Amino acid sequence: IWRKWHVKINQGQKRFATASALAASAVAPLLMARGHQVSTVPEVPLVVDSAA
Amino acid sequence: SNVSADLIWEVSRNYNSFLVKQRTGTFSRDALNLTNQHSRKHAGFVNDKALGIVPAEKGVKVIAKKVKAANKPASSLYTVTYKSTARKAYKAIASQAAKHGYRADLRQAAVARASAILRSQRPVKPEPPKKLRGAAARRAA
Amino acid sequence: PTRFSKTRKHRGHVSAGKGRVGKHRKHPGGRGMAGGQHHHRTNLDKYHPGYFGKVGMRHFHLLRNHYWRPSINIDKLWSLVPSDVREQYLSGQKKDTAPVIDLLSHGYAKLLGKGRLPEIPVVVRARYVSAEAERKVKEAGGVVELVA
Amino acid sequence: GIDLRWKHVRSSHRKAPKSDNVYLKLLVKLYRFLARRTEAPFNKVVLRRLFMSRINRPPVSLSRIARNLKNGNEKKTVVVVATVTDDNRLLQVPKMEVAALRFTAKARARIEAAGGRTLTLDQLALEKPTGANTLLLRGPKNAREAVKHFGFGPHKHKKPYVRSKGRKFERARGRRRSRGFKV
Amino acid sequence: VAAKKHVPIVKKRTKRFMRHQSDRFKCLDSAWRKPKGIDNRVRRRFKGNLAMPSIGYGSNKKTKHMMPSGHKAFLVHNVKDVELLLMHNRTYAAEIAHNVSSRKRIDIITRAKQLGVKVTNAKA
RNA sequence: AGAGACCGAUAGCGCACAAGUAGAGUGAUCGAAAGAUGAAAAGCACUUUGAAAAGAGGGUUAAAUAGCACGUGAAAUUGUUGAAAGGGAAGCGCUUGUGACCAGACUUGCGCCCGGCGGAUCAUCCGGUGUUCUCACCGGUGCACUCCGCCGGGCUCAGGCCA
RNA sequence: CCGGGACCGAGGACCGCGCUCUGCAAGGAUGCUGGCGUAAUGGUCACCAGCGACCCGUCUUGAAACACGGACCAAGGAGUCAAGGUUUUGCGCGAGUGUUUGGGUGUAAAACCCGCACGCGUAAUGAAAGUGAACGUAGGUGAGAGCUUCGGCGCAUCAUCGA
RNA sequence: AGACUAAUCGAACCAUCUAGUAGCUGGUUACCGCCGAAGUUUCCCUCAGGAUAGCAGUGUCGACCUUCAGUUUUAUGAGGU
RNA sequence: GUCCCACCCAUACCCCGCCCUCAGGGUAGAAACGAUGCCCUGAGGAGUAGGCGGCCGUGGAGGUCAGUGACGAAGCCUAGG
Ligand SMILES: [K+]
Ligand SMILES: [K+]
Ligand SMILES: [K+]
Ligand SMILES: [K+]
Ligand SMILES: [K+]
Ligand SMILES: [K+]
Ligand SMILES: [K+]
Ligand SMILES: [K+]
Ligand SMILES: [K+]
Ligand SMILES: [K+]
Ligand SMILES: [K+]
Ligand SMILES: [K+]
Ligand SMILES: [K+]
Ligand SMILES: [K+]
Ligand SMILES: [K+]
Ligand SMILES: [K+]
Ligand SMILES: [K+]
Ligand SMILES: [K+]
Ligand SMILES: [K+]
Ligand SMILES: [K+]
Ligand SMILES: [Mg+2]
Ligand SMILES: [Mg+2]
Ligand SMILES: [Mg+2]
Ligand SMILES: [Mg+2]
Ligand SMILES: [Mg+2]
Ligand SMILES: [Mg+2]
Ligand SMILES: [Mg+2]
Ligand SMILES: [Mg+2]
Ligand SMILES: [Mg+2]
Ligand SMILES: [Mg+2]
Ligand SMILES: [Mg+2]
Ligand SMILES: [Mg+2]
Ligand SMILES: [Mg+2]
Ligand SMILES: [Mg+2]
Ligand SMILES: [Mg+2]
Ligand SMILES: [Mg+2]
Ligand SMILES: [Mg+2]
Ligand SMILES: [Mg+2]
Ligand SMILES: [Mg+2]
Ligand SMILES: [Mg+2]
Ligand SMILES: [Mg+2]
Ligand SMILES: [Mg+2]
Ligand SMILES: [Mg+2]
Ligand SMILES: [Mg+2]
Ligand SMILES: [Mg+2]
Ligand SMILES: [Mg+2]
Ligand SMILES: [Mg+2]
Ligand SMILES: [Mg+2]
Ligand SMILES: [Mg+2]
Ligand SMILES: [Mg+2]
Ligand SMILES: [Mg+2]
Ligand SMILES: [Mg+2]
Ligand SMILES: [Mg+2]
Ligand SMILES: [Mg+2]
Ligand SMILES: [Mg+2]
Ligand SMILES: [Mg+2]
Ligand SMILES: [Mg+2]
Ligand SMILES: [Mg+2]
Ligand SMILES: [Mg+2]
Repeated sequence: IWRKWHVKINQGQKRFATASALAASAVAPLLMARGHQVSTVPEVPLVVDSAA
Repeated sequence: SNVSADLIWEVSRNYNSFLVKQRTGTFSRDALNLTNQHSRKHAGFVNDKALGIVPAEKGVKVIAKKVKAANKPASSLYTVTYKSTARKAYKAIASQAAKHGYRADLRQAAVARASAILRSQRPVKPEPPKKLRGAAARRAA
Repeated sequence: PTRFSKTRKHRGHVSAGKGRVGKHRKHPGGRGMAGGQHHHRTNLDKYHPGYFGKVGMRHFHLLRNHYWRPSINIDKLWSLVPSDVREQYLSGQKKDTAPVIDLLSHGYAKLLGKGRLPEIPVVVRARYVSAEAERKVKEAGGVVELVA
Repeated sequence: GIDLRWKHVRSSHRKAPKSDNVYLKLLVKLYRFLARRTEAPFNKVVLRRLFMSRINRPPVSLSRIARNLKNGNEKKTVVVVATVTDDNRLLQVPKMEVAALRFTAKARARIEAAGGRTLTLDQLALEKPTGANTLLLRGPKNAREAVKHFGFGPHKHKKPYVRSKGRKFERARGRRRSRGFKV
Repeated sequence: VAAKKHVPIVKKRTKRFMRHQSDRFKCLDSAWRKPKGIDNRVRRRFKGNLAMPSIGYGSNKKTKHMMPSGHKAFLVHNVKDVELLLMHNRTYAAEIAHNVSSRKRIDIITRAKQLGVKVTNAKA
């Protein structure tokens, strides 16, 4: 039971990777290459008014 | 900026959800891909200008992307249906590719794909019956 | 990961890369540092010269807090001033005041002197100071004083 | 038979980067094209240094740049295929323009505050596609803690692998003549 | 339809490289294994014994993977899979997976006839 | 009490079962093997041969190629039927022959001319809408030497195997 | 300078070197003709025939050995994990670097946030008391990629004399 | 008689320390591609074992450095078979 | 014993085809390319102990094929491809 189950990651490299993922979420060709169906969404990034 | 057609091909060159890989070749089930091959030249979803052809009820249906609406996918395609005559469809498709400098390298492929779709809408002729060579003596009894 | 290992590549080959004549037995040569003076002397003398013997005198119950005195050179004395104020002095806009630097509050005890000092007077407080370091501060127009 | 000493000899130098950075691949495509379609020896050197590993691309500081901006190099463009770091010892930064693989945050801020400008290696290819009026700089290769241990032996004055420093750690027999011999 | 023109196909060998001594012991399968014993007569290339595979038996790059008609096989599981061969009907042929039901098998064969695509396992 | 990038009946605790059981030893102590019919017993009524165990018919079931020696049912080893070889081992590599069995390929395709049949509306121009701003689509006009499809006849070209 | 035989036909618009120059044997085969369109060519298996062929694993200078293990089949069966070192590859930041001992918070063993100390590095040398890194544009000489106003400037690194 | 002490005696039987240690014998599980050895030097209660140098592979970097060589020629030394 | 013609066959030598390994070139005002691709040219291929590279299979985990299936999944047999 004393094998290594958890991994330590530098916090700077964590923050780099999450920012790189947010940028890729605003590229419509990448959304389709990950299997999403977005042929009828008006704009990307998609923003809705505070009606929720 | 940080994103272009060359960058997008770099992150999708090795795997994407359109890929179909096995022995004897690699294919792509992409809508904006003519010849359904995996390559930078034919990867329609990557490039800024691309062409795609699907069969219609009577003729063919052709889509192309508008470069000014790359971030508005609902209104980013220009769609035309050709259902009058074969030669008329060939001409309009060829002009749509190699007249204003919009992917003149896809001129030969676009015409040939429209030809294959219209060829498959004709009636299918019946096949001749199968003959026998070694089971013939077996069934002669 | 187990799939990146030469163990996987040895499957099917006798001896697992260890030899047919020598066989990877249990402990040929002893365990640990055995044989240092007898049959491992050739290793212990090429590397690690000075391994055997005694040198110096002993010190019972040594307390490391008695010997705490970190040092900083004059080369980096100006880096202890905040950056915005530092640029005003260097560009020559103060010309009427001098900075007073507390080495202990930054965690240093002795001031050594290695590099050069710009000709702007400064006041330094320290517990210890080198002979060269005091010469260069005074020549720039400053003064060092002792504080304990 | 053919009686040859060597056969199927492979090349000793890298032919591509070992990294998987997507933008470094775009940079390598650019300079592959330039090196083939230009006669400038400058372009071929930059291509090779983009293949190299981090211990073969040591950093370069602002002080080392200022040393080479003397004796008639005040208006050339400095090119460094490496990281450029800051130096606390240097109190006044001269004005210059530098093209580098990357800059640290303080190095970039001090260059621009003195009236200079920083470039990227792709901006450099657009402005100087032949490397005219440039100077190439490298950092110190051997200034690494591991190189001090290389080639240890008798009468070599290298650094030994020890776990601590003090009088009780490898200082008695073979290090002084009062205990046997010395080295 | 007929395949695109190609150079004639040569094989260089048709036998199968069976394992040494697998014709005498039933615990040894026939698949090839490389002998590694210190005395083995097959490893030392004695005259009159089994041969060992080498890269020198490889096939011409122009005719590799093509069946004697001239096509290359492609495995399909439904109707949309066979429509990927719309632009390749003189170079590829379709092969239906073993676990496809009899009703879906009828739909695939009908569609492939409209496209002019050859099917290898057709009769059923 | 809640869980898992754990094991899946020679694994996981010695134990998924009337397991610290049956059994061994004077004794301290040692210590196994063994899960699965079917949704439902609907677990085969009656007739006939046999001293009986059982067999042959006939029934139940989606299925008895599920009958309590019960899901699926591999190999070693054995019986019957069919094919073949054998003058002190057999097996194997290269290469012909004979006998048995068998996968492909081919069945036509494009084009030109002549005749018949049917349908439109081919080129041009006007209005509207898109778009890569010059290229298209829809509505109107067109209305027989234009355009499209089918059938019949003739001609050239290309097409399978061995020489 | 004339005869007679054998094996082979890679390549796929043009481009070149040439010649006996309406053209050609000059940077790689075309033209004409017959039979057959299926088990005829071809493939798999079994058997007879010619030539060839000692039982594998292992220790050993030397194994087919009168050297050891192996009657047969199925399932199991052997370089792993932790701490501490080291060289090399990839990545982040860079004179600094390291959130996760702990606190805040949560859709609750995840993910997200915080910063006082501390570790390694930024300075060595002596047994120790102790002392502690610029004469010079951070030196001179010989090589040295690259740049250059063509006079020169000279990275990394190597050899050498000094501070 | 080194005899007997439950088929066990030149020191009984049972559980645990215990997976006791072995420079010694046995075994060590798919394929293809490229390169390719040693039984020699010095030290060791060393002689069936190690460390150390050599022989081998892999990763590179400096210039693509007029750079080298199990060789011949010319001039010039040493040797006691 | 000596001399002279013709002839026989190695995985050696010469010419041709194909595989791989190594080396050297071409390819963007892109009618453009699994640029990790394609085109052109030359040489080489034995191997125990051992080193490195690339690939094939098995039990589980995240993502994706809007994958197959009682109109038959998995497993098993088969001198049929
Ligand atoms: K090894
Ligand atoms: K000290
Ligand atoms: K002494
Ligand atoms: K067998
Ligand atoms: K080989
Ligand atoms: K048990
Ligand atoms: K009892
Ligand atoms: K049923
Ligand atoms: K029944
Ligand atoms: K059953
Ligand atoms: K050739
Ligand atoms: K042995
Ligand atoms: K034996
Ligand atoms: K590392
Ligand atoms: K710190
Ligand atoms: K130079
Ligand atoms: K007893
Ligand atoms: K021994
Ligand atoms: K003599
Ligand atoms: K796996
Ligand atoms: Mg080996
Ligand atoms: Mg062994
Ligand atoms: Mg050893
Ligand atoms: Mg050879
Ligand atoms: Mg084969
Ligand atoms: Mg041998
Ligand atoms: Mg043997
Ligand atoms: Mg549990
Ligand atoms: Mg059992
Ligand atoms: Mg059990
Ligand atoms: Mg059972
Ligand atoms: Mg009955
Ligand atoms: Mg059933
Ligand atoms: Mg039974
Ligand atoms: Mg059963
Ligand atoms: Mg059997
Ligand atoms: Mg026989
Ligand atoms: Mg109209
Ligand atoms: Mg040819
Ligand atoms: Mg004929
Ligand atoms: Mg035959
Ligand atoms: Mg023989
Ligand atoms: Mg004998
Ligand atoms: Mg023995
Ligand atoms: Mg025996
Ligand atoms: Mg099992
Ligand atoms: Mg007794
Ligand atoms: Mg053990
Ligand atoms: Mg034991
Ligand atoms: Mg070799
Ligand atoms: Mg001794
Ligand atoms: Mg031995
Ligand atoms: Mg050099
Ligand atoms: Mg070189
Ligand atoms: Mg003598
Ligand atoms: Mg080899
Ligand atoms: Mg498991
Ligand atoms: Mg099935
Ligand atoms: Mg069988």
